[PDB]
Amino acid sequence: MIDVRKYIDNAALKPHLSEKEIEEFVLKSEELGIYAVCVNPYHVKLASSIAKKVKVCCVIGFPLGLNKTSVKVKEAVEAVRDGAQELDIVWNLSAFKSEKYDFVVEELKEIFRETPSAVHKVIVETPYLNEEEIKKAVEICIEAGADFIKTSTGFAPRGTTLEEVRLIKSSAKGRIKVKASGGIRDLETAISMIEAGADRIGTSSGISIAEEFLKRHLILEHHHH
Amino acid sequence: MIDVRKYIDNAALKPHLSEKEIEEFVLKSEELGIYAVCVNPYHVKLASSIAKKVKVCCVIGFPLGLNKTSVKVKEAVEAVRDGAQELDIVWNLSAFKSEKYDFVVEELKEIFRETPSAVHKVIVETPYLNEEEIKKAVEICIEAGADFIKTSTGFAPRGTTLEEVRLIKSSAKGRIKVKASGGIRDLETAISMIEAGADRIGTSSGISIAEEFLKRHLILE
Repeated sequence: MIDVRKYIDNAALKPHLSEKEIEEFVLKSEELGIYAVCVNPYHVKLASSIAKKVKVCCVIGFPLGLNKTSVKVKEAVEAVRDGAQELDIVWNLSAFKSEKYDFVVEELKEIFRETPSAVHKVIVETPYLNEEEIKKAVEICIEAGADFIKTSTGFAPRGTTLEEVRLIKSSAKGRIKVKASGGIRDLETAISMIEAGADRIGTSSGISIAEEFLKRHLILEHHHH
Repeated sequence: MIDVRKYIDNAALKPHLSEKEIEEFVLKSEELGIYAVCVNPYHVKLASSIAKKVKVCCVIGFPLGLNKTSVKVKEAVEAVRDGAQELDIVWNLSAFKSEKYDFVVEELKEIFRETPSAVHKVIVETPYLNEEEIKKAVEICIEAGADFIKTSTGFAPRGTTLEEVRLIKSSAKGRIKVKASGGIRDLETAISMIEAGADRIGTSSGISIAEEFLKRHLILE
């Protein structure tokens, strides 16, 4: 009976989307009581102008995370100046893979300190990580002082798994929140991810999921009868 | 075959690639005589530090093109300083779709002017455009003064087709060059794309293609 809407970060990140489409996307989400909307930097100002109660989240160095630190910082800074309340920042996976852990932590710390007012979520790209790397990823995000660790950008051949979220939840030990995203297109999946540890859910199907929840809540029993 | 290596922009853009792999990629491409390597901003310094004859290309605002103009500018400038000789810039498709053509042209013009020493290629993302939008795309790239109009980006449900290349070439009518990319995995395809009008080939399988070219040459003669 989980109110999934409050966990949803509805994403409208497709490049072919018009500004009008972004506007109505933000409106529908607000109407459905969805917690937040995730958009690309170009759409931050627009989203914040339309949004009333819905939080405005902006993707930084998305989706590849291979922009220079200075560029990620500028993008993070400008995102907040355009009205961003939350930042889903893609870390530098190549540096991580090259074992430049300090560089990864410092890039995140620098981006965070230049944007103290926003909630910081670090996308670590779990579909490219094995168990050990995920444990390291968690320690990196915690050392960086992130509020959340986001599993995936969606730009991968595999969606996030329940195993991945369960592991992150266990490794975290309550010192960081978890955002499950990537391949989540329905209510049952969103619910399972939350039950597995997710504190927030990333999806581009937030409207459909929110409606399916509404339908079930209106029709099926579960209250006090 | 008409030496396809001179047309190849070998791309190494997956984020899971370590810096050791990027180095090996650039080295291998160099040994095979590939025209250029295409990398993300972070890898430009590394790529240029090992590249001898291969040209260094950097993707800007890649692959979504929805970054602010200001950041795309900074990214482009930083790329040049790191050693980039060519820049493959993703235009703002949202703005395009919203009919903000002037915005789109102006963003590109601005990026180009801050990096006058680099070859400028505009990725228009053809898999998200119909025939009419492709023709408008061509007129935008020409108006912006780009050297090449690039088809895909690689992150799309479909690659480029011979029909798209033929279309772009005829619409261009010698006013801009064409770089075909997206789904080009082998020599046969690379050759057909060039025959269709491609002046450059964007591919992540450049090593395989160049090797196939050498093998055919050495085995046939």
